[PDB]
Amino acid sequence: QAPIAAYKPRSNEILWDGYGVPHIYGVDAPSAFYGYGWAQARSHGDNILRLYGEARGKGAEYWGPDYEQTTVWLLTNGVPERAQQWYAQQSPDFRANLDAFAAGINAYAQQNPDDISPEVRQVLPVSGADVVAHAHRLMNFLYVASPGRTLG
Amino acid sequence: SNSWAVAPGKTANGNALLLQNPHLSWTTDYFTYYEAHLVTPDFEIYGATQIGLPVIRFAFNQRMGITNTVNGMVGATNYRLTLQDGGYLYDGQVRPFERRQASYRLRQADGSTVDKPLEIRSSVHGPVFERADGTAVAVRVAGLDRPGMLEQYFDMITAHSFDDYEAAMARMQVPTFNIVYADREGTINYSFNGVAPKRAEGDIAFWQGNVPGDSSRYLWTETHPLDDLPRVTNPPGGFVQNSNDPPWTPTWPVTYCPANHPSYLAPQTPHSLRAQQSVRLMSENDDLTLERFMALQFSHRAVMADRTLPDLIPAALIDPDPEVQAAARLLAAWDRDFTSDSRAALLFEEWARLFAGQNFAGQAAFATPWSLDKPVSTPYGVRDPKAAVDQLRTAIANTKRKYGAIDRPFGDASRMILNDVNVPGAAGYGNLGSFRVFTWSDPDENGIRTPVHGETWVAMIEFSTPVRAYGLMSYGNSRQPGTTHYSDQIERVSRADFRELLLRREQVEAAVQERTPFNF
Repeated sequence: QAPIAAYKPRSNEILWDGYGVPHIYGVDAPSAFYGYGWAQARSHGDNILRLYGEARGKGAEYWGPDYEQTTVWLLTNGVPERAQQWYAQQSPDFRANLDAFAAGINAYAQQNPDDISPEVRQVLPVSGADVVAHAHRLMNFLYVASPGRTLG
Repeated sequence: SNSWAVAPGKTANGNALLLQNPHLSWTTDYFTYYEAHLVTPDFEIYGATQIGLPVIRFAFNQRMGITNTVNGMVGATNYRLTLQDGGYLYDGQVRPFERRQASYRLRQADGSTVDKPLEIRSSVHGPVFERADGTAVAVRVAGLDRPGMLEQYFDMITAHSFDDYEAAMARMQVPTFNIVYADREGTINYSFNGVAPKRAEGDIAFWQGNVPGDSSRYLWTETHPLDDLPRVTNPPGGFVQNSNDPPWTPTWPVTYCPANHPSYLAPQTPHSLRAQQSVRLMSENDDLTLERFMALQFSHRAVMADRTLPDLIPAALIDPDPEVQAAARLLAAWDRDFTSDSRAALLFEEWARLFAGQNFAGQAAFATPWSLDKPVSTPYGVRDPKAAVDQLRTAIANTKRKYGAIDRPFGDASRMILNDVNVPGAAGYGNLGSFRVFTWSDPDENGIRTPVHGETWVAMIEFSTPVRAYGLMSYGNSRQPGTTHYSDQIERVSRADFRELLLRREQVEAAVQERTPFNF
C-alpha cells in the first residue's frame, strides 16, 4: 500500500560501495548536493573541471588551439553570459543547491589536491553559475543546436 | 537508446517495470554517465546522469522512475542569409547587423596567452556564422529563456504523484528528449518532450535545412505547450517504448497517428530494426516478471538477416565462385543471433554495410518498402539478388581483409577491453536489429575491435514494495587516473551478470567499503 518508511539521515556522510557508487546522505537538500559534488569530483574531477572550464568560454585561454573552436562557438552564442543570467534567475531554494554542489567540488579539490590534474587546477574554484553553464551548453548547444549542423 | 515501461496488468506480480538504457559514446567526456544515490529527510533518488550535472536524469526511487532517449527535437533553425551592402536582405530591404566586438585569450606553447579579437554579429534571427564555403548562417535557438532545466528534472524525479510529475514537465524547461515514466501506483507514460517552435508551414525536412533568412515569413517566435506534443499514458497495450524511432509506434496498438500533429515535430522515416524489435519484445510478451523483462533486454537478433537471407542465399548458391557458395552455406547455417561463437556474424555485417550502407540504414535494396501499416515486419526481401550477390562477393574480400577469415568467431574479434580486462563481446549494431547495442569500432591490424558506443548505464526496475532493481555501467563509475572503478564492471557486462541496486539503508550499510563524513 504505502511505500516503505523513508530513511531519516542524522548526519552527512557518503557510503561508497565496492563498485565506487556513492550513497550520499544529507540532513537537508544543500548537504546532499554538496556530497554529490564531492563524489563527482572524486570520481570524475578532471573531466568535469575541464568541461566547466569550456562552458566559461575559457577553453582557448586555459588549454589552447584544440579548444578554440568551441570557445568561439560558445562565446558567439553568448552561453557563458546567459549562464550567469539563468543562475541569477534560479529560485532561492534551488540556487542554494547549485551553490552547495559547486562547494562540494571545491572542497574535494581543497582536501585532495593531488587528485586534480595540473592542467585543470586553474579552473578552481567553480561556482553555481559554472554548473548552470555546462548544463546549458550540453542541452542547448550540444544536443539541440550542435556546431556541426550550423557550421556544416 | 532504449526505453520500456510496462503497466501492472501486463506483469505477473502486478507492479510496473522500467528499463533505463541510454546509448552514448564510451569516450566522449560530456557523455560519460555516473551512478549515484542521494538521500535526505525529504527525498531519495538513485540513478545515472552525465558528469557535471547536479541532477540525476536517469532516476528512480521507491515511488517512481524515468528514462530518456534522444528524439532530435528540432529546437533550432539555421537560416541562410542574403548578404548585401554590408548587411543582409530582409523583407525586401537591407538590414544592418548588430555587431559586438569581443575577445578571448589563446594559450601559447610557452604558457603565455595572446589576446584575440572576436566580432559577434547578429541578425534578427540570431548569431551569425560563416561556413567554409562562404555561406552566412544565422542560428536561432529556441528556449534560451528557459533557465529552469535543472530544477524541472529535480522536481520531476522527486514528484509525489504523476500529476505533480506532469505539472513539472509542463513548465517546458527541458528542451529535448523522449521521456518514459513509471510509478508504484501503476501509471506509465511516454512523452515526446522538448521546446518546439510554432510554425505555420514546412515539414521537418524543411526546417532541418537552411531556411530562407531573407523574410519574416520564416521567423518563428512562439513555442508549443506540452499538450501539443505526442504523448501516451496507460495505453490499452499495457506498455510504452522508444528506441530513437519516430513517436509513431510508442505502444501497440497505437493511440494516435502522424496526421494528428504538425509535420515538423518528428520525421516519418522507416523505423530501425532495433525499434521494431523493441515493439515486438514488449507486445508479444505478457505476464512479465522482472527476470523475463531483463532477459528480453539482452536480445541481439540479426533482424536484418531474417529480412534478407531467404532471398540472398539461393541467389549466392548459384554463383560460379565456390568461395561465394561456401559463404552462402555459412550464412545459411547461422541462427541469426549475434553470439560470441557466431562464425557468420562478421561476414553478414560486411555484406550489410554494402547492402544497406555503412550505418546500415539504407532502404533502396529491399524488395518490399517499410510501411507504417506493417511497422514491425517491413522493409523485407532483396530487390536485386544478382547485385546483392556481387555485394556478397565484395563483402567476402572485406571480411578476410579485416579479420583474416570469413568465419572468425564474432567474440574473438569483438572484444570489450578496459585497462587490463579483455572479455568476449556479444550483441551488436542496432540498425541490424540488435536490441542490446554495442557499436563496434573498425578493427585494428589484428582484427580486434571494441565498443565505441552502446550499452552504458543499464537498469531494470520493478516498482514493488519495496522496489527491486538491477543494473550495470559498462565503463565503471570512475575515470580518474589510477581508479579501480573503471574496468571493474565490464566482465560482468560480458556475462550479463547484473548488480542488485541498493536503495535501502540496511543494504547500503552491508555493502559499504568506504565512509566519507562531510560538513557543509
